[PDB]
Amino acid sequence: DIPKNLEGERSRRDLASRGDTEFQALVEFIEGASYDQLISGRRFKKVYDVLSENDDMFIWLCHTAMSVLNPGDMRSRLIYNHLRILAESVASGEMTQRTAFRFFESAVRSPAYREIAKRQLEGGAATRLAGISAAADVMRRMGLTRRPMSSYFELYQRIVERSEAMTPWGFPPLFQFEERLSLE
Amino acid sequence: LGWTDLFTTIPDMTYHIKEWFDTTEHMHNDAVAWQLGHLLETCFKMKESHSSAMERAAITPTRARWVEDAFADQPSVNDIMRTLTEIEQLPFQSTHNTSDESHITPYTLGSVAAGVQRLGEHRLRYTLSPWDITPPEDSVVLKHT
Amino acid sequence: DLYPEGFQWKHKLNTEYNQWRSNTWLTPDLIPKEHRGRFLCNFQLNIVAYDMRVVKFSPKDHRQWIYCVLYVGSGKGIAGWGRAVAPSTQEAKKEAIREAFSNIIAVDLEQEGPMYPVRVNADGVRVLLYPARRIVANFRVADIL
Amino acid sequence: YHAYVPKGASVQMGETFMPSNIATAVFRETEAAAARADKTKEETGFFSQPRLNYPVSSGIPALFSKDQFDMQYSLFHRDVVETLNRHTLGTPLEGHNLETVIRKTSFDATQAVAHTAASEHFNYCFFYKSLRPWGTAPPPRLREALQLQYGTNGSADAMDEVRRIVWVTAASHQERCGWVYLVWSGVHFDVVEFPHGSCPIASDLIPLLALNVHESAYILDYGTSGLKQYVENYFKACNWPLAERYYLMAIG
Amino acid sequence: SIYAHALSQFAVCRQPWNEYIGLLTKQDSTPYHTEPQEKPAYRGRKQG
Amino acid sequence: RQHDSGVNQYGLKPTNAYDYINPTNLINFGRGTTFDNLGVRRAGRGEIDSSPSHSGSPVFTQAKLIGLSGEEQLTMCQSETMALRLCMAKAGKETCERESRALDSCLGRVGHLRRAMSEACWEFNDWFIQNVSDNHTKPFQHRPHDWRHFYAQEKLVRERQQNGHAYGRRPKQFSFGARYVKTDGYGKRPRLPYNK
Amino acid sequence: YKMPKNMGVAPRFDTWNEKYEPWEHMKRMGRLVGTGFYIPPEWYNHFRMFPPINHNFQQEKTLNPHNASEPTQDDTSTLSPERVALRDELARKSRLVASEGMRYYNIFWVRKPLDTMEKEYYELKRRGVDHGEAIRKVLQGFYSGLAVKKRVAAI
Ligand SMILES: [Mg+2]
Ligand SMILES: [Mg+2]
Ligand SMILES: [Mg+2]
Repeated sequence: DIPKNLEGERSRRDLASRGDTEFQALVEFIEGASYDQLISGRRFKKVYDVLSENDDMFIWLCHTAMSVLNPGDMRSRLIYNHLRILAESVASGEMTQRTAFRFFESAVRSPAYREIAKRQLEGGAATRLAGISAAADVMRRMGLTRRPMSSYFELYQRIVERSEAMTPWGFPPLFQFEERLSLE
Repeated sequence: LGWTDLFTTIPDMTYHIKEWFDTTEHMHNDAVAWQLGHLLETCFKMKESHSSAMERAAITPTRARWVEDAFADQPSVNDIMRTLTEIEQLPFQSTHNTSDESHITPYTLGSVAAGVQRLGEHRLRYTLSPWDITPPEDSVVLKHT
Repeated sequence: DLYPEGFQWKHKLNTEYNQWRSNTWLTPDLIPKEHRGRFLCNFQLNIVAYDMRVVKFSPKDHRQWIYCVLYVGSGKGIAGWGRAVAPSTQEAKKEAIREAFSNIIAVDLEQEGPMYPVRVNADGVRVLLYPARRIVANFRVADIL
Repeated sequence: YHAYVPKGASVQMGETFMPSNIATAVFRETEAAAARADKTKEETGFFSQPRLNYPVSSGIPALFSKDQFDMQYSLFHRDVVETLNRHTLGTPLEGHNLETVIRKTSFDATQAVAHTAASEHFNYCFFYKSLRPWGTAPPPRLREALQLQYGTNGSADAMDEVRRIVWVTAASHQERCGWVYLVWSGVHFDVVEFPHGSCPIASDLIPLLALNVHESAYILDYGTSGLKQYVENYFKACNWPLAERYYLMAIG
Repeated sequence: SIYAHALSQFAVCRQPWNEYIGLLTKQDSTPYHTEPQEKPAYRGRKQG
Repeated sequence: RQHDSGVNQYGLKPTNAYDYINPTNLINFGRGTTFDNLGVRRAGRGEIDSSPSHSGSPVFTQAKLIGLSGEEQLTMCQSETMALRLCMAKAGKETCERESRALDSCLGRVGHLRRAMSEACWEFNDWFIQNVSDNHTKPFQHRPHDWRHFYAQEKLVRERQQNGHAYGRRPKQFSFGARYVKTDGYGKRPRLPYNK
Repeated sequence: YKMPKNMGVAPRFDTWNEKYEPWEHMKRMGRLVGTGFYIPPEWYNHFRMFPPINHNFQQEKTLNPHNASEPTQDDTSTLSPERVALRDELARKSRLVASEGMRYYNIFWVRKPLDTMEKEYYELKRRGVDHGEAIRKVLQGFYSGLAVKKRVAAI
């Protein structure tokens, strides 16, 4: 896994003519149904890995939508820009998910925040719609996915599956994100 | 009257101002403009917590009407005085005598039970309640407990 | 200025700036993702020590793994250090190098040396970093500084 | 400043023609306006009147005076919405689409209030969305579909024929309480008349154009007998390309 | 005070903000209130 | 990237100085081990080192909980079988399939009930592993010497009562008949240890 | 001597947070960029002017559970126990009153009966009506309103 470097004309030519890799992987898997080949678990693995290339990015976003009580109003340009920037920094590996999340909750919102929160929330849990429309919006306006819908679908799906789980929206602090020991 | 623009109901605003400006960063007047401005917009300018019923007002609209009938455009205090004198003589049935909500001056105790208890420290309670002071019609021979 | 602007010029890509000014562009595997196009600088490499640890994979199987400690530095104010346990010598070298780029630290050189004594202990190793008229230190510590 | 100016009034230039008296009267009105704004803010229910896509501060051209339209918008309709809100809260219908209120209260008494109100709200909405202020010329594809059905051997005869049939259907509704629609059955066009408290969605048609045949609609202007003139004008002011794109979406 | 008395009739009480802000329509409200369960605490360096 | 942050190319990534000196620990534990099975120090399930832990001592009783396969185990139908046994023992003239039908109806349900419980319990094993278990990371609480500090606190007390003197000392045991076999002048009851 | 199995890889239960804390990366990246020899990542270009919150500290360094560390993640009932008793009791006497505003999801831009009724409860109390009577009176108010409504419905 040595990431190539950008180089002189041939590498840029090869960036240009590149085309869609996600569709190519799929073609190459499917083509195992051709009479002269078999159906390959490796071709499928490569398919899978290109479908899930972002993956964990979505995962991160889930946490920002569902794992935070009262993350302010998520429509306002301010908190929105916080979210945007941190997302673009989870993608492209500039930050750890843990660091980006701890950034997000500790980001600056508004003076006397709790005391303004007493004017809206009882037990301090806001409504989650603004959060999801925001977190889909970011992935759309950031160029995160090749095909537009995938952002919204994945983010939605991953939430709906967790909805059925015992104590769904809380997480152990150590297993929630990247740490030395992890879950299977 | 637009004397001032800013109003708040938040407890101990002073602390919050302090610690908000602690998290704030640069000194360039753009940064300053925004930080101050954001503070103002979020607390001191009235949106979503507010109502006209709820702000404290002496001149609430009938009072305004009365005032401008009394003191508006009168070129001395004497004019004002015979104007008033002429107004206090109006009956209760006249069209031009208008009522209004009057703000009740609050009592000390606030309830009658409080009145009794307050009264009762200037007094000597009886060892026995009134219904049993008077002896039984039967005779209760007192033993040791 | 706590959080200085730094280098903003976008007229080339990060990868082209990096390519031109840094030797690091030649070794894209030795650098972690967050630092990839980010350096404008040349880094010296210093391999402090090589060593051999046995690694038992089973009660029969025994492998010979080696152990590298090195530190990357550039006299321009940026260093970092790393160590690794790998199968080959080349492996532990490359490993420890991308480990040392993960841990990179910087120093503000406005002051050219610490202005107060820093007393701090690494595990079991008690270290004193204090202001001097010049650089005094053990040879190795000296050119780490 | 837009937020601070009350709902009705316009923000304009000082000509300094103001005596002090009316200058004070204005501030009084503004004070009361703030008061009634504060109470309307809490009286707000789930459903709400639609924002109008076109300025009605003057009338809707060739059709309505300011007062006619505004007597629809800010009197009858706003009322219908009050009722709808009052009866969709405290019931299983709280906080669903306009639809699933229209659709699950259909065809029955004892929800009759809710259904009437809901379908009314819709009819009005779709009515406003059906009027384009200076009127449009009906687009080629819709003209073609309409020709295949109504057209008898004449050029775009379908248009005068449809705008005739609508008049006919309107006059054939005696109550003067209700709605005339141009709708798509899913296999063909036709012009229907719905009584007050019924909508094309309850009958599962797909609506293209709405016309308001309530007497309240034409009474301030065309009088009691003026319905023909009214409809004729509505076609000067109606919105065709809407009906068209809805039609094409229905088809696929 | 001997005489503020004239002032006292058109005098103004101070408005009820505490319960007004209590009774503001809230977006966390619940038909029946439930108290949160108890949160995880820090039991010391060995326990986490 | 493609996989975990705490596991590199060759095995677990060695952060503390214990791993640079003892790098067996990087890749080995137990028999159940795979290369993806590092960083998850728990291995698969039904597998060697799959067991979840609770305050460090692993959980090996799971079935015993839901009352499948336990000596104390949950019993579905009793009244049935006792009724049928009663009938069987009473007499041989009349025969009852009237009871046996009730009973095997009962069992017929019991099957799906059990599959249900087993299923739910596996869900519990998973939930537990996510949100409770420490994965054998924290010190045992379940043996008395692990609580030594606690006991010490009480030894301290019994000492300060003794004028801050005899630590861990206790009253000398006496005799079965201690009180009633001893003449005047000798202690008939065991004293505080400082009071010897 | 037997130990718990994974103690070799056991994380430091006090300090394992430090590494990831936002301020840390702010400072480090701060003096890294300062060199001139590093290209700032864009997150730093951003949080440069909105540095994170000051006084949120973890529960590891501060040993208190009661400390509400986070302005964001906080949960404390704004409801004082008296209020709890009151609106809870109101809602147990009638489910219609409880359900009204929120049947499915909370519709939060509409006024709700539970609140209105609490308001006129206190209203009654300060006119000296006692507890029980005020409660049955407010409830009667709601019920007679509802009576009007469903009479119209039938008509
Ligand atoms: Mg073992
Ligand atoms: Mg031993
Ligand atoms: Mg062992």
